[PDB]
Amino acid sequence: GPHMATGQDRVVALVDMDCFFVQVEQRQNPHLRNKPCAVVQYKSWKGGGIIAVSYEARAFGVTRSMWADDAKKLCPDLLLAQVRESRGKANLTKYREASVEVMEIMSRFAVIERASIDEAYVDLTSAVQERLQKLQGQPISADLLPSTYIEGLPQGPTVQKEGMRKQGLFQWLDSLQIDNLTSPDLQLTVGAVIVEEMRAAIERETGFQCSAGISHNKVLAKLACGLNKPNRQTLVSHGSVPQLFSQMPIRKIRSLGGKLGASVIEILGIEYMGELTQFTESQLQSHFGEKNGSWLYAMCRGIEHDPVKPRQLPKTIGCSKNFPGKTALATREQVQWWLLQLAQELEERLTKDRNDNDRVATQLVVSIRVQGDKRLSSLRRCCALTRYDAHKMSHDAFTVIKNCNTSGIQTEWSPPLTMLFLCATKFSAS
DNA sequence: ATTATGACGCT
DNA sequence: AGCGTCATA
Ligand SMILES: [Ca+2]
Ligand SMILES: [Mn+2]
Ligand SMILES: [Mn+2]
Repeated sequence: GPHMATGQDRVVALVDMDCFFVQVEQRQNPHLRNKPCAVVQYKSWKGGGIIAVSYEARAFGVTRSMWADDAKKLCPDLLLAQVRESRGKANLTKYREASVEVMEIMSRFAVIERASIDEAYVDLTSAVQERLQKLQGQPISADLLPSTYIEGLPQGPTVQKEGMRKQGLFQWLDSLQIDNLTSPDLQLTVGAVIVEEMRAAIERETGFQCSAGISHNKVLAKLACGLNKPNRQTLVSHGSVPQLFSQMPIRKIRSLGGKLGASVIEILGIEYMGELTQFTESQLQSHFGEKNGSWLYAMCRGIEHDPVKPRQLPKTIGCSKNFPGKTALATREQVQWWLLQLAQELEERLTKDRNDNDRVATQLVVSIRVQGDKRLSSLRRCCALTRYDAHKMSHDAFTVIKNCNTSGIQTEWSPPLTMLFLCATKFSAS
């Protein structure tokens, strides 16, 4: 009891842009606003592949990974925006630059960890402490939380969605002990006040809407964020975890969506996160290893210690292209032309990176896939990256992979290449 | 014939 | 180092 940690020491938020590439395109083209619409890459093959979908289009059943031609069968009036093509490939620069807009605003409030192109974690523990001393034991008004859900409320002894949200928020605020500067629930609440402010700033200054989760760690904050999308934020308290987890499929928790989560389910014969509490730490470590076992033991109790890392910039800069089915690269000059295309985009992004961020990459990673291999990558080789020159990088890439060519004819490439990948890594200050 | 990424774990 | 896992638009 007295010595049992509860993982309530931090306030952590996760901010995730709603339908992000779609919002980037809707800001640019007002005709797409408030419409079923999606973002697609390429066209020729089945109308192109969908990579983002507006909430209006989701109502028709449109999803990511859908071919646009198939999406049009569900939603005939679906509007589409295409990813830019440069040097024969999709080019995601517009969305990377829009990401920077948002990340720079968030950084004004706190240290952030860039977790994807459209989301970052925030450690708000310090900011909350400051805001609490500004508040002077003064109660938090519902007006300060106009888009916040309190997960698990209302409960106990109106049929509209916004009405339910306010009911829950009222119950929460009615219970709050604002006289205690160290109450975790109060700290989360002030955290939510700050995230309302952050989200207002993002929308004001970019036009983009986002959702957010506020909790005591990254996993709960990420989970919370998704609970009420779009354009809303959700507070998941330590106390809300047993009920939340009692019906929460294991695969919904970050890092458990794949093989490990499948094994937790199969080996233990359970379905929900909460069911993990019935195993000892040693039992979990026996099945899933020392690190995963300890992580699972604490996580199913709502506790996790992974820090919000102070990193706003990506650690690698990469440029990849698939060559599916019949477009697979079967000649040396094909291979060399596409290495150059990739290397030219890589040089452009690397040079911009060096100017913006005062750093230089020092290692070039080259990866290919061969036709037939089920694995995404077949072969990965590194070499020195000593100069930002596309022709040098592409010549070097060819050198490190050219021995993969089984063909007795050096003119021909076999087995044909179905993927090329160039990645700059190992940055040093400059 | 989802594709284009990007972080981190294992040995 | 090279490979695998898991994640996001
Ligand atoms: Ca998003
Ligand atoms: Mn996201
Ligand atoms: Mn998504």
